[PDB]
Amino acid sequence: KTFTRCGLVHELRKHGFEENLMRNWVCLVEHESSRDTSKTNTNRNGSKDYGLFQINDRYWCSKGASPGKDCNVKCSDLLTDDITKAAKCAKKIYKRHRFDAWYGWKNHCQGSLPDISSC
Repeated sequence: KTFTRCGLVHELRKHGFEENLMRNWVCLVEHESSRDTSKTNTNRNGSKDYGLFQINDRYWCSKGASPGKDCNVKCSDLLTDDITKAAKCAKKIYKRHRFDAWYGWKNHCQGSLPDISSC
């Protein structure tokens, strides 16, 4: 599933993301997955990033059939249209690393942020 900019903002609010941090989250997501819940990316070290928030293989979700890693979730559960599991995990990564955990944010969202006044 691919969200429109405001569709994404709508879902994010629905999952309790801080309203004053919204422009950043939108910037992060648009730069990490283009608001696509099914995007996967394979990195050099052999790890994969899953879904909307491009959550990683090594540290946050398990590729197994059993939930695991720091988010205690199966990576496949982060490729669904429903983002509640991905959202809880993204909030857990943020709570620990702020926005620095995301490459896309780090070097694309330092300057100007998306206009979400229409949402």
